[PDB]
Amino acid sequence: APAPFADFAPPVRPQSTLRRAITAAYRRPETECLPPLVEAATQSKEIRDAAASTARKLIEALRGKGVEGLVQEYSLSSQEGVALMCLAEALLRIPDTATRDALIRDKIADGNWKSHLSRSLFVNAATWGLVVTGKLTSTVNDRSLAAALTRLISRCGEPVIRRGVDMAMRMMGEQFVTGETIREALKRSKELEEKGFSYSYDMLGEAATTAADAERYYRDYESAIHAIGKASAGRGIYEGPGISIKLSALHPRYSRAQAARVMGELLPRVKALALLAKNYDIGLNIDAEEADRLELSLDLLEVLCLDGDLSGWNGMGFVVQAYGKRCPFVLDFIIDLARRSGRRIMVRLVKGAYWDAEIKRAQLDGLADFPVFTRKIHTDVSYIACAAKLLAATDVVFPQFATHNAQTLAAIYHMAGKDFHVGKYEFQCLHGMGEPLYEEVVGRGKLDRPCRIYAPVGTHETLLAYLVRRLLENGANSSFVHRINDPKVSIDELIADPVEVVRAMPVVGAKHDRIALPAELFGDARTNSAGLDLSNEETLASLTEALRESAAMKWTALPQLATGPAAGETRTVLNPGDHRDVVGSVTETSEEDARRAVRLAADAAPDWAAVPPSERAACLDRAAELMQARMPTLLGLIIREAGKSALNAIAEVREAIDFLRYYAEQTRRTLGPGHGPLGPIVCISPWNFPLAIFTGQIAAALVAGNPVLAKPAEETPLIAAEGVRILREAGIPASALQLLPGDGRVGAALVAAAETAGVMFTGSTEVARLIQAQLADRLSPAGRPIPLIAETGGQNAMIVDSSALAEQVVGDVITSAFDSAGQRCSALRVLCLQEDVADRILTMLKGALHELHIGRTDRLSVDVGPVITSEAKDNIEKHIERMRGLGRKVEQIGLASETGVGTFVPPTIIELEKLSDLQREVFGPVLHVIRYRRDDLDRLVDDVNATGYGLTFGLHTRLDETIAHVTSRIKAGNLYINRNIIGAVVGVQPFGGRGLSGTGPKAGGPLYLGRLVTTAPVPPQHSSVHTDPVLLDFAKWLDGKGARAEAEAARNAGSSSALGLDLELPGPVGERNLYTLHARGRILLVPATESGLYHQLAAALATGNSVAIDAASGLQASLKNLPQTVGLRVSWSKDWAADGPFAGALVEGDAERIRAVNKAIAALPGPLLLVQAASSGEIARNPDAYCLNWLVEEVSASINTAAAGGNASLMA
Amino acid sequence: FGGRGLSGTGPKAGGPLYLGRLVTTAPVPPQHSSVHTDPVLLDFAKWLDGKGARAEAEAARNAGSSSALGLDLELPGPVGERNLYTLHARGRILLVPATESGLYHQLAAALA
Amino acid sequence: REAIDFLRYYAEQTRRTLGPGHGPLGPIVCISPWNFPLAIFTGQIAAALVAGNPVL
Ligand SMILES: *[C]/[C]=[C]/N1=C2[C]=C([C])C([C])=[C]C2=N([C][C]([O])[C]([O])[C]([O])[C]OP([O])(=O)OP([O])(=O)O[C][C]2O[C](N3[C]=NC4=C3N=[C]N=C4[N])[C]([O])[C]2[O])C2=C1C(=O)[N]C(=O)[N]2
Ligand SMILES: NC(=O)c1ccc[n+]([C@@H]2O[C@H](COP(=O)([O-])OP(=O)(O)OC[C@H]3O[C@@H](n4cnc5c(N)ncnc54)[C@H](O)[C@@H]3O)[C@@H](O)[C@H]2O)c1
Ligand SMILES: [Mg+2]
Repeated sequence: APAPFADFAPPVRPQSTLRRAITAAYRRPETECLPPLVEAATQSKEIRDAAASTARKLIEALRGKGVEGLVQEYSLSSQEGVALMCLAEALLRIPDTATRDALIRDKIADGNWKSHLSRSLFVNAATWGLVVTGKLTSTVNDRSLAAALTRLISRCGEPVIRRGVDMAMRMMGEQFVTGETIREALKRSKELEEKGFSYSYDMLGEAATTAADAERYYRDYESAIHAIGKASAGRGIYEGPGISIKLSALHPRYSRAQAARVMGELLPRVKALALLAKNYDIGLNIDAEEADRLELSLDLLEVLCLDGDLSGWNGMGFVVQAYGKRCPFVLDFIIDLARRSGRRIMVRLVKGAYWDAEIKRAQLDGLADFPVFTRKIHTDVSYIACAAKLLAATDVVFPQFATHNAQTLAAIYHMAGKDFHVGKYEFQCLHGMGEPLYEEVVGRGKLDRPCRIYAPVGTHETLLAYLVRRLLENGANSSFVHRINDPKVSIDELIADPVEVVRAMPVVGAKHDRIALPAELFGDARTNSAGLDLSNEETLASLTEALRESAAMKWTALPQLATGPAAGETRTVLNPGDHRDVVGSVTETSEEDARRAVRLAADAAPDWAAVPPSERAACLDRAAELMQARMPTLLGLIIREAGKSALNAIAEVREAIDFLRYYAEQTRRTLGPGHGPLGPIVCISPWNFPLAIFTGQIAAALVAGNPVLAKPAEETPLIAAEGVRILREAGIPASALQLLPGDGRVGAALVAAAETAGVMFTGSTEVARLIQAQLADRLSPAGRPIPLIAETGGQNAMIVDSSALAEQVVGDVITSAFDSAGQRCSALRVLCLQEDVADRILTMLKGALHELHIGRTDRLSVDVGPVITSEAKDNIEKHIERMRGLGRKVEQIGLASETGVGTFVPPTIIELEKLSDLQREVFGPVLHVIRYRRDDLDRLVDDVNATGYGLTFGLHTRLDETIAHVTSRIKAGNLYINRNIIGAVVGVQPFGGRGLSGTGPKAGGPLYLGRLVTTAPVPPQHSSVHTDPVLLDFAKWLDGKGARAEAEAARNAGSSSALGLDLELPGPVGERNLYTLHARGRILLVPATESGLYHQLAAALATGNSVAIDAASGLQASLKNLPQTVGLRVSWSKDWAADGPFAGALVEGDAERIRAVNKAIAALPGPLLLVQAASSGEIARNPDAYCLNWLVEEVSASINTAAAGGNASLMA
Repeated sequence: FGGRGLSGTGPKAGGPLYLGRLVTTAPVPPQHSSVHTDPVLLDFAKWLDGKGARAEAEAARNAGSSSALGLDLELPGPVGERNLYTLHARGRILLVPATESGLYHQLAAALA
Repeated sequence: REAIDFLRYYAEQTRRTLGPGHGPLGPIVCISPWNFPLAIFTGQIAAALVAGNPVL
């Protein structure tokens, strides 16, 4: 039996002093990074003057010397230019030239281009938009482009099509790539090699998602090395061409979490390529990628440079990124490695290509700081400082200064001085971008310094995959290439010395003013929770010890009544991934003590309600600080008790911290003396988010002034008991928060107890239906229904069309379906693939499936942990075998023998024929796949809605028409565009669904606290200037019937309604997070009086709903001669169960009438209904008798606006 | 400029639909598109699909896409003013069909 | 000013749209009110003309 966390994340090798100094700088404050870089980058006034003159001379040459001319000749708008290039791209996909010209002449030019050209013409329009406009739009307005294409063809005919085709052919065959194949690229390299340039070839491709794709990239590199080495023909590593590789192309799990696989499987592949480069004596450069791959790549560089089989060859090269805070320390490590190995490492200094992505990633992960600078000028100073370090070590490394910035170039040219020989150092540039600049550098007639051109190689399909990066770079106002073209910027501004500009700043190295540190994402509202960097060796080493120590603690959970801990039946709590690992002990609550706890809560309710809301919120904030400080220990418990990986557990604790701080702030924004608490609230929580949802419900209830009976899931009582301990330490009195461990009997006994004033339930729909039935008997002392928040299961779909990027889709599907072994309510259950791309994506998906590591979760390398119990395993497996028995194709990962000691289900893909093949939620790692024809998209959305669930939903598309269509027709609470559908963030994606998925209001949203008090407050930002027009028609109808008071109340409801609220919530860069209020659907009205009916109808119509009115009320004659607009919204129901599903209900009557109706409503099939009831007298006295908060439906939508490959907003 | 009802047939003078009325085949005006698809059009297309009216369902989907209903633009003009231009439904269209297929095509155009 | 703007606007809209498949109707009769005696007069005529129609 392995000791817990004994092998959590051991580093590849012991960290040397030089390696440790790299790690120490990972997220160093920007003000601390800059001063040493300023000093190292300082040059004499003579040199600065000479560099400025050289820079000015280069820039004057640049300014003194395609698509734009085409746009001009045919008077094209921007959209027409983009549409034309998309058409040209499509026509070039026709291989035969004569066939293409015939299609152009006879079919395209003469009329309908649409009739002749499963994939939108405009799939790559974001790229062409960058080419035409210099601006990035993350999605494509495909209806605008279609109109523009029709317009331009009808106006200009075949000549403009011919010119667009020839332009696209030149750009895609000669400008974006040096050649389509390595042979073609080598042929086209001779011209500039004869002038003194050299080449490094980049076999374009995506990062590997599968073993097969990594093997394909390997054979592509190997074949390119042969062609390059044959062409090099003994010219050597400086004069002759070389190759550049990206490590992520060569292994599908290139990450620190999979370090052992990287060293075991990726390293030999790089070695084999390096051995071939050695035999031909060409350069082989390792390109630099995301910041969390930097230090991992150093372990590969170390082993390769120490491997005697590669000795005698100085061609191994390595990129370092000057925008990274570790860059000078990385260079110290590399220079020392070069000395130790005796290999003259070729070091390519770049500024860095992932800037926007690094900012977004650090914010999402809640880390202390960025791993890159945030002011562009800091990167420039870093680059020059690092060049000074490299130029002092040319005996042991070969510096390669990759830049298109003439000021950067000039500064280094003069820094390097007058002594030069080929092999001392070189410059580098990108094909088709740097030739103008370096034609003023290479050659005895210029500066007589060599330049190596980085040459992309690949077909048109491969090039379009990630061309947005370079184009977005050259279009950013900070980019030299953009500024060199901007007439509004002078040469003086372009030759400004960044070293002296930074030195003279009032605070040297201050963070960019307009970029939020992750902790400050929400500004003054609240402090963001902090995460942990699992790529940081210091963090991993510290976490290893804290996690081990957490496994040595004697975790217990006891019935913590107001009077003290109670005795009960005690049993062990076992690790679901290894039942030999005893995590702790739980004493469960007798039904007698559960009922006693409710009585003690009722007795203590006045004392807790009298704690002012601000001080209740202070308790929540103190609990958040405690959980943040205790996160490492909490991680260890969650990992072992609940089957979570370290990443899952960090997200779990962060979410609890965010709940505490969000509900505290929402309290400070809203709660006053008139928002009286309900009374004792029973909080019943699921096993699968055993700290986050547990904490969220309890915190909300407590901060609203209610004492809480906390009933955690029987599977996960320990982390629950620890959360209660933290809340009590933070100042929640024992009488206000009682913990009652146990199974559903304890939950049921709490729900049924006389003094229970409200219930907050998260769990299965079936259990919620049992609680709904138990509460249907019950009324408050005021004679009103006991409020129930019931947040339940999902049957969550993702729709993928042929414009989506397969690698992006597969990553988001793998994460959404199999993270936490599918044991998220948000998990992806049904993937819907457009038929034209289904086979390719499915093959990639199955390949990615088999790269997952399943096992006990106290190892960083484990991706997918166990299912929670043997019963859950049996239920999931029964479903899989039923599907297999029907002949459906089933793909499963093989499980390791070690899983036998726990309860594991392998990640599984099941190919279905129809969405109706699924019956109920299968809460496990089981992804179902269905295919659809594009014309059937609307019917597919119907099919998704038809399950009756409505929790999470994903859409992958680049096409605005498809976004608008799908998002307007889908009925789900949490929408996600071009991203995964999991990990909703508190106050950013307020979380919760509709139908069988929930009553609402959403947890982590602004309507939540208002449900836990007798009179709901007005939430922040909660209003709408829009008035429902059917409500307005009804108010006029009422005035025509003489019902003057009801017409006034109807108009007031129309104004009070927040239907149409449409907000963007603050969050991370690279994402737009939207929150909107919609109609719920059809509301069941059960009136008793005419005026009651009018008030009910006004409330329902003002919030956008239709209604079904109880025909047994006998009030038909009160609604004669309705306007057709109102009649369209009104039906009469004799059999309520036949006319559903409803989305809520309004009831009028005395207490016993309300009780009877509530029993009838609870018996309706399908979704739990949020019921509001009032007496006739209450309707007359209280305009808010029916609260409009609960008659609208919240919808959250999260759009990944970086999905096109970059962040347009941050480029400015 | 131009109105509806007793005030005009349209298209508006000084607007982008105007010239297209004065030729036998109207062009696609500048900026004339919409990403929104009428939901009743979508339901009509599915109904046509179920009946096997394949040409008509295709015509309906094409009308749904090329319709500029929902266009909502800000036009360039002076500072201190916002000048908006939007395309709404006309209202109720009189349909005078002769054949079943003609009626389906008329319905597609009107619903879209 | 309005007459000038009609002229230049329909000129530009023509440059943005009209090609060989956008055939003219033929003779167009332009009947105008007294109250905008140059602006609407010019606008209707200019549009019909630039669309390729002779005007009465
Ligand atoms: C595959 C890969 C590749 N590589 C390379 C190579 C070569 C030869 C070259 C030339 C390049 C490359 N890359 C890219 C780089 O990095 C960059 O990006 C470019 O180059 C640009 O730079 P330049 O020319 O220098 O320009 P400028 O303009 O001067 O600059 C720009 C830059 O900056 C920065 N930023 C911006 N913004 C900002 C910044 N920072 C801070 N803050 C702020 N706000 C950035 O960086 C930009 O970019 C590459 C490579 C590799 O390998 N890796 C990488 O990463 N990259
Ligand atoms: N909508 C959401 O936000 C959300 C979030 C997480 C999980 N869920 C759902 O939760 C389910 C998985 O969690 P689970 O397995 O712990 O759910 P569950 O329904 O099996 O149990 C949830 C809680 O109800 C209690 N319970 C069982 N019977 C009860 C009864 N008769 N009366 C009162 N309480 C009773 C349990 O002890 C537990 O504390 C999934 O269906 C998942 O989709 C929903
Ligand atoms: Mg259960």
